[PDB]
Amino acid sequence: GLDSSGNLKGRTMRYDMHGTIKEIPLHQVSLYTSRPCHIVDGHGYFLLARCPAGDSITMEFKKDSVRHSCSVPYEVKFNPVGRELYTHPPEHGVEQACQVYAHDAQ
Amino acid sequence: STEELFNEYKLTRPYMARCIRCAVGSCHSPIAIEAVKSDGHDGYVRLQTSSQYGLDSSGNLKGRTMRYDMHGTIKEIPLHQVSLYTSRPCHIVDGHGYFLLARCPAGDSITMEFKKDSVRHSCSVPYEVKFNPVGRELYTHPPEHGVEQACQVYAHDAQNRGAYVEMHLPGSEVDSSLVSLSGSSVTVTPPDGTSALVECECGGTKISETINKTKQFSQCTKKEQCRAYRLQNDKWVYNSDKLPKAAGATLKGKLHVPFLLADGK
Amino acid sequence: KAPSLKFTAPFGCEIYTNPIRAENCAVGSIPLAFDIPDALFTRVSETPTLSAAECTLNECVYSSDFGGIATVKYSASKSGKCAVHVPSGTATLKEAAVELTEQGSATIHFSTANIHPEFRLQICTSYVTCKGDCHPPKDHIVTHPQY
Amino acid sequence: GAFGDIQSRTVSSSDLYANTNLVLQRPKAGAIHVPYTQAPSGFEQWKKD
Amino acid sequence: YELTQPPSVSVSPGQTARITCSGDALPKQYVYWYQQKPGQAPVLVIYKDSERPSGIPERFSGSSSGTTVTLTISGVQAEDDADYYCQAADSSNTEYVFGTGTKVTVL
Amino acid sequence: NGETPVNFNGVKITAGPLSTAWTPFDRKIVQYAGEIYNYDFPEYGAGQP
Amino acid sequence: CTVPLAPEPMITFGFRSVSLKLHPKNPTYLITRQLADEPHYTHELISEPAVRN
Amino acid sequence: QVQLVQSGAEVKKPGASVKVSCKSSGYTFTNYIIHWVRQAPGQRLEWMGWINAGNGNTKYSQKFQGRISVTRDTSASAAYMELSSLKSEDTALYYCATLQMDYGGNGDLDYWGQGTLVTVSS
Amino acid sequence: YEHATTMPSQAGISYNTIVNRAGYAPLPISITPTKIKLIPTVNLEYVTCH
Amino acid sequence: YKTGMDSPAIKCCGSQECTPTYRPDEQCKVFTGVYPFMWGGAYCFCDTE
Ligand SMILES: *[C@@H]1O[C@H](CO)[C@@H](O)[C@H](O)[C@H]1NC(C)=O
Repeated sequence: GLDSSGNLKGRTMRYDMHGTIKEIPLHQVSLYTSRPCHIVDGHGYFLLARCPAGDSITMEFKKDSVRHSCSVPYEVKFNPVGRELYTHPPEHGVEQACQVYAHDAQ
Repeated sequence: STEELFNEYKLTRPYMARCIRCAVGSCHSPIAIEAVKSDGHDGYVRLQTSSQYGLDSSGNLKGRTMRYDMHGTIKEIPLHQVSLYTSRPCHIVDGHGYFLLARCPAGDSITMEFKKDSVRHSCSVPYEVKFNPVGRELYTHPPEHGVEQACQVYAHDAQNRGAYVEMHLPGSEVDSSLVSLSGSSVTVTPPDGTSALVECECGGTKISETINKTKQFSQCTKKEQCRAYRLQNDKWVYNSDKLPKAAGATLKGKLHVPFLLADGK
Repeated sequence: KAPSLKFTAPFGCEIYTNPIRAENCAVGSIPLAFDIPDALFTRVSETPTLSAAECTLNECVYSSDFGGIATVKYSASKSGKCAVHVPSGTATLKEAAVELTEQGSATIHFSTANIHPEFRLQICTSYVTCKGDCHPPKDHIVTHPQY
Repeated sequence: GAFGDIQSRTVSSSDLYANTNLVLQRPKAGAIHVPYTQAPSGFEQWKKD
Repeated sequence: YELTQPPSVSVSPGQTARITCSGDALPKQYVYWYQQKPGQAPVLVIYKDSERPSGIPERFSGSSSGTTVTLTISGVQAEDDADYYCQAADSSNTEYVFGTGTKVTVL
Repeated sequence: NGETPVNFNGVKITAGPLSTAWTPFDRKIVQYAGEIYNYDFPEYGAGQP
Repeated sequence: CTVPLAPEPMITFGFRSVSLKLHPKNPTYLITRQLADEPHYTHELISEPAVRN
Repeated sequence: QVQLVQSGAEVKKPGASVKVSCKSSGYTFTNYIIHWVRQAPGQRLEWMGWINAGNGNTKYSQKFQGRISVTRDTSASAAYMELSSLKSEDTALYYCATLQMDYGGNGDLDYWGQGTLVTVSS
Repeated sequence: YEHATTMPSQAGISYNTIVNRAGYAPLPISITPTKIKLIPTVNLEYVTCH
Repeated sequence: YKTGMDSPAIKCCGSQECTPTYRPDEQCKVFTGVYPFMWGGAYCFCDTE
């Protein structure tokens, strides 16, 4: 959400490298569990993304020529809504109440 | 190939269609996937996409190119810049017209991506892709050797077989960017050399089809009051269910389906 | 979890929340106690008096809904309103009241489970005896409870 | 949903008997599309088993 | 910025006549042809650059080619004599400019 | 409830009491996502891993 | 959120019997209960085409 | 119909300021721009400026700076054009321009006023 | 006048009855239960989450 | 089979009627109260009907 200086930016990830704080645009940061993940937004220490089901999650980026990657074995779950078990959200159907990680940072 | 195969595809335009999962949320993508056919055997699929293949934005053949509609402008990208994957990366064999022949593994959905200027365009649709082994040994990746058996695969030829799809007259697509606001007055400036049907419901209904350069409708105070549909209706479009329908007689011809399923070993 | 109560409740109850309610449970009976002032009541002289009434079952099927029509020929003293009712449980009447004229025929929709129905239809004052034959309905399964 | 859900007298015949429980559903709010519902193809199901 | 227009024209009755107007920003602007009878206010005869309002005689027509616009009167009568102006706007779409005017002469 | 009248136009109606005391909910219930479950949850301070 | 809508069951009626022919596209839950004192509820997950009486 | 009524013709010595009123009615007067146009006898029509009656915004010609000043009031629904520093060449007829039809904007101005004549005393 | 009737608690089904007096015209009473609710009194024992 | 769909016919502040069926398993439906939303903003200026 903000750069190394400490000023608001649009979509920027700032990270600590050996004592000094650096920044990189969020579109250079990639994420995947078993298939590529799509990042919705980021704020502070937290990142909202859209991920398929998988047994681990990996986050990568590339700064100069070195790929910084981190993979953790935290199960990622896909939870269908209703009484029809789907793995990908349908293009059409009926509206049902669900709970989703809202895209707001309030 | 020459222009014999593209004789009917040079009268067509790409379109922008709704995608339920497009990078962030559901939007109107330039590469919206209409259908995925995976009835062949060795993991070959034939996608139907809103974008168009084999010819450039001007309408002339370019070898491996995807031209896509973007907010009314047909733009181009090399075919090697487009990525496809279902559960693992796919490999694009070829593309002709609205159709794309690719080699994909099995998956519960299919995702198509490309980045043109700075943003990433993606469309993921929940169309199941199936891998069908040939014979009585249920492999998942085709073997390096064995014995040849007859099979049906989506061929790598775009020749005119008996299958066809219809080309129709495109419906008028609304564009809110045309309607700007001079001082307390709406003003419609259509794209250079193109008409714009202004349908407007201020005090007194307005139907001003024939505006070509500019027109100020001082009766209106706010832009959101009323609309300016963009009339092009010179290039014909596929009869997609994700586009509005143009009134009257709409059918205009037939487009042959390339990469049809064919016998081989 | 196992299915919720809205899927596993007896008597067709519908479970709702905020507040936690069970609606439309088809169990038990409600006793009603009525205290009616005499103002609503009307004397026998004021109401029309029925005479020369005959009931014919021109159509009857013993279906769950009102699968029967009874036509009564009447020669009443005057026009008015009649509280048509069957004291017996043989038939259930769709209409609790029927308009009445000087002379004519009145149609009443009733539902019965009897293959050969015979009941005493009560009208403003008379007690007509209605009989006939009913026939099995078309539908094996319907979408409403039996009346 | 079973073999022969769609039937054509010959390959080139212009007639086609189709019975697939095609049912049209209400479009999602703010979306231009034709949502439909029908039984999965009977030919594919027959091929499966 | 000014819309050039010939001073006057002479055409015999029962003969079509042309009135020509030109401008630098004309191809991206709409021409409005105004007819004025001497002694009172002008009356619009052509709007939207191509088609006349309701009640105007059908002999009037208009067209635009390139940076020029022409107003054609088929079979001019005696009552067609009046000031004929071409109206448009500045290249910045902020200043309204009228034409010089053509004195059509009918015998 | 047997106790309460409802009055209208001079008419009094005293509905109740219900013939059957049967209820779908048992003593201990659980509400989640707008649905009610008959669950014998542990008492407060008596939960188990 | 939008959830799918399973294909309409094909229902045949017989004397005190209902036969449902079901062709799901996704693993779909069929829940069933009698509107009586004993619901005898059934709760099944159906993936392949099925006929349930 | 739509009516545009102006004051009668009057004569002012050059060097003064001329005041011309223009009452208007008959349409959806919330947003319509009224144009002031000047015509010399037997000469070209000259567009001086326009006023947005509903909003109050004004625009003047390039060579009409300071000397021209237009205004309006909501109560009388009338423009109140003021032109200071009259000259001999200012002798001309003044017209109000607004559109009866239902499209509005540039050029489309159907009904005009009778105009006010300004000259110098003989 | 006092009456004591009893009706089935089936929602959506009308129920008709007649009242008779020695010297008065019979009068009809129709009751239609559109919705019958059962609201137990609930005490929030506790709340459990992840 | 292939389920073909015609492009939706959208009418703003209006009503439409179903064309008679003439194609295999063809069926039509008119949904009222839609607010289509194209890529260039809302398609209709008309909140309902
Ligand atoms: C009962 O199921 C069988 C197959 O299991 C089916 O053939 C029959 O039609 C069903 N009963 C009825 C009444 O349809």
